[PDB]
Amino acid sequence: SIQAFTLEYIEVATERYKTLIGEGGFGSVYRGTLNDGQEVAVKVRSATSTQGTREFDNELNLLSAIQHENLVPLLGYCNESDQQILVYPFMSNGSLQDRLYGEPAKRKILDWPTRLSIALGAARGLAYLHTFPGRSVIHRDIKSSNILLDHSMCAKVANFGFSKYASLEVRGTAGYLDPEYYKTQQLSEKSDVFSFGVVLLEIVSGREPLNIKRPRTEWSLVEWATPYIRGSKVDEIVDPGIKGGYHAEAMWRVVEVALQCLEPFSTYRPSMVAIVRELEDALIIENNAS
Repeated sequence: SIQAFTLEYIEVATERYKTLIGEGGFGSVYRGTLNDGQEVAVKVRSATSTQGTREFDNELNLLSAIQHENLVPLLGYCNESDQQILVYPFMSNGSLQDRLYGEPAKRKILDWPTRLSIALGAARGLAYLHTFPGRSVIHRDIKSSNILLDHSMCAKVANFGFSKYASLEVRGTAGYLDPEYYKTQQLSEKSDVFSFGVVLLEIVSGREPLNIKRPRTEWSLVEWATPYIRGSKVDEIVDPGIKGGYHAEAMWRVVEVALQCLEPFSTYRPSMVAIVRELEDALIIENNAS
């Protein structure tokens, strides 16, 4: 069950917050270790994404109830001396972003069967959120750095600081934001589906969504890849490191799904439940490339 921690316990566990992993919605994340030796990621208070005890209480009740094999589980929390802290298990294989085009991608290549299994698991975690009993939970910042990988490379969707049960400002992450958002002023399940479509193109192509260091025609992954997909020239966008390591039909159905996720108008995008079923069939096909 979820554990309450004192601010002192978190101080020892993080060793004076020495080891910083990054910054998120809820705040900065530090690496820690519990008394039982469990490695944890410790997310501490950010001023802009915090209010008080009452607001943190509903967020805490939500995160505790969200349980699924493809979501990072909440292990514990600290609310003491005005510090709001969330404690998650440490995912030792990092993010999908790191494995595609970060530092680990320099040393080793994520093969296509592992990539397809990661897409399916991430889609299953997102579908669980969209069908959460009582009230659908929108992630609202889906992206490849928010898909973490455990020791067996199973995907776990992370980082629900922006999540909420289903004002105009900057939202999402550059490259992933629903193209209708400034016309609707709302993020919905179908906004999450658009962002997941970008993730699928990252998985297929090995490329980040935006890169001004590429030639101008290649600056944007979505805009670059869409004409090849529609022109039955999918091999032109596939990551060179996995060329020849994929079953043709498995790859075609994955990019077909990505293309529907990327539809500019929300009602044409599939549900996450429909995306799971397509990726499941694609994974079967790939496994039968004997």
